[PDB]
Amino acid sequence: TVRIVTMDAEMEFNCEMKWKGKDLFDLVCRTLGLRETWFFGLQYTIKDTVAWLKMDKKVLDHDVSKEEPVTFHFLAKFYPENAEEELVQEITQHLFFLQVKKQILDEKIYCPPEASVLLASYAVQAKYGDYDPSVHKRGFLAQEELLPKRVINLYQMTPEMWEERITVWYAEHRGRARDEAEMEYLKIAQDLEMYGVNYFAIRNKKGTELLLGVDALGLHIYDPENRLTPKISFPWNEIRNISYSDKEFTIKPLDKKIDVFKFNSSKLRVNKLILQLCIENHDLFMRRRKADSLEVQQMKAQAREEKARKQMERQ
Amino acid sequence: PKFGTHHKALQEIRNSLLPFANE
Repeated sequence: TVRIVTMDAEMEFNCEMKWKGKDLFDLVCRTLGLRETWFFGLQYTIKDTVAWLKMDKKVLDHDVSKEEPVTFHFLAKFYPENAEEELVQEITQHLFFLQVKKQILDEKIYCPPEASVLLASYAVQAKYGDYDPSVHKRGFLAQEELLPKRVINLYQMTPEMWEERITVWYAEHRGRARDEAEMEYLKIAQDLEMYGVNYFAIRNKKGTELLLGVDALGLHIYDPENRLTPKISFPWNEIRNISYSDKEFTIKPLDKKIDVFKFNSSKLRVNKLILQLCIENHDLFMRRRKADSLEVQQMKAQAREEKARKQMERQ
Repeated sequence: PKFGTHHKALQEIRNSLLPFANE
């Protein structure tokens, strides 16, 4: 018995014994009606280690616990550069909105205080629809989790004062349907420095502890105390080659004036994950810079028909 | 630019919060 946890739902599947990661993943995506499968994965945690279900491996053969309800979390593994230009289906847009809002509220990704207020105002518009002073009276947001605790702890303001500031901006969002408000939330969130960045502990050749960030834009090297501003960045289209051999990675820039960057990473399983994230992020970087495939063109036409079908019922 | 068309609102929010900073 396999339990699948999405950002807003829990499903149970009667998984076959001789089934591989691909079979379970495809079933989940079909059940959800999700066609942009390339962004997503099935994640699990064992003995303090985050891992993804391998598509070419048997589900039961994985290092996951042999607990009665074998559980995976369906989550986005890859992120678009501009969600407003790339995410086609409403289901995909909504799952990204939920996941990213959770990363902001639980402080997985940093957010300046002013952005947390503006983001909360779009989350309120998405959840409640248009602000209406007859309905949304003072105290209507008292039970909502609106801001990261880090932000609340930086100011001498009451919950009512935070609600008032959020409500001012919520009132400015009149006219945004749920999908429009959730997409405006993603448009703000996707410009945060930590958005979509996968961090890994590495060392340079002199032993200096650093972090590698793998993201939709390229590769980035950080001092461990500052995950916001890379010391050096290598955009995907500026990398000539990435080599890996015996725990050592080498990033070779296309620009000869930029030095080759070598670093080490201690865990083989993590190194395989770093390489997988490099290959697929580089592939997605190239794909979004070329004209839509016929499959994407048709997916957009179908999403347009679905949006117009739902709009006819409301009007 | 960072935060696209929301710079004006972000700066106004920054100004509204400033008097209450813990420091």
